[PDB]
Amino acid sequence: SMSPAYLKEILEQLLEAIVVATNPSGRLISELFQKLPSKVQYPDYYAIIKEPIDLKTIAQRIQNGSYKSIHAMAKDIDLLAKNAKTYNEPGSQVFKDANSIKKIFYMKKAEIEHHE
Ligand SMILES: [Cl-]
Ligand SMILES: [Cl-]
Ligand SMILES: [Zn+2]
Ligand SMILES: [Zn+2]
Repeated sequence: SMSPAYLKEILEQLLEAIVVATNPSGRLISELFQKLPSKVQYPDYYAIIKEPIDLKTIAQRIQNGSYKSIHAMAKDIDLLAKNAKTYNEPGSQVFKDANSIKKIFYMKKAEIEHHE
């Protein structure tokens, strides 16, 4: 049973891996995932997406100690990606970036959990 302090460091490392990741273009994969869209300008989004989430919210949850396991953060990352892949058309760059974020997260998780 790792301490809350140890868990936090792990979660921070996972988030960092996501937010520093770049595409071949050099663009940050995380760019369009930092902040949810305006409720005023994009009301359709909130009618369609039942549980909105963004990277800012996930970061806040890490700081709040809201997550009691790496799994809980992982489920939020899954949701982050699922929502983008629900509201946005497949093949789109946002769709691709959603998957890339998951790939980065789970690769980093494995690196951390399996290193010996
Ligand atoms: Cl495993
Ligand atoms: Cl494992
Ligand atoms: Zn394992
Ligand atoms: Zn090692």
